[PDB]
Parts: sequence; C-alpha cells; structure tokens
Amino acid sequence: XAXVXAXV
Amino acid sequence: TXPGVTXPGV
DNA sequence: AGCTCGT
DNA sequence: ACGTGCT
Ligand SMILES: *C(=O)c1cnc2ccccc2n1
Ligand SMILES: *C(=O)c1cnc2ccccc2n1
Ligand SMILES: [Cl-]
Ligand SMILES: [Zn+2]
Ligand SMILES: [Zn+2]
Ligand SMILES: [Zn+2]
Repeated sequence: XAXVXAXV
Repeated sequence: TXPGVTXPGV
C-alpha cells in the first residue's frame, strides 16, 4: 500500500 | 478486497 | 470481513 | 525507506 520503491 | 471482499490494493 | 510490492 | 482503501 505505501509507495516509497513499489507502489502496490 | 473489492470492494467488497479495495483491490487489492487501493 | 477482505489483501497486495520493490525503486 | 513503507503500509492501503468501501462495500
Ligand atoms: C500496502 O499497505 C502494502 C503493505 N504490505 C505489503 C507487503 C508485501 C507486498 C506489498 C504490501 N503492500
Ligand atoms: C521500494 O522498493 C522499497 C524497498 N524497500 C523498502 C524497505 C523498507 C521501507 C521501504 C522500502 N521501499
Ligand atoms: Cl519484501
Ligand atoms: Zn470490519
Ligand atoms: Zn523486499
Ligand atoms: Zn508491513
């Protein structure tokens, strides 16, 4: 849920 | 999920 | 109750 | 170095 590297 | 049963995700 | 990735 | 979004 976070998008800090993936943003899922 | 869904909604319902968002996504995932969002 | 109901889930998911890496830049 | 980080949790998200309604039925
Ligand atoms: C989004 O909040 C979120 C939280 N945990 C995870 C674990 C593994 C892959 C993706 C994820 N996304
Ligand atoms: C994005 O690819 C990414 C990768 N590793 C992490 C570890 C801890 C917090 C955030 C992260 N983001
Ligand atoms: Cl991981
Ligand atoms: Zn509830
Ligand atoms: Zn990882
Ligand atoms: Zn976590």
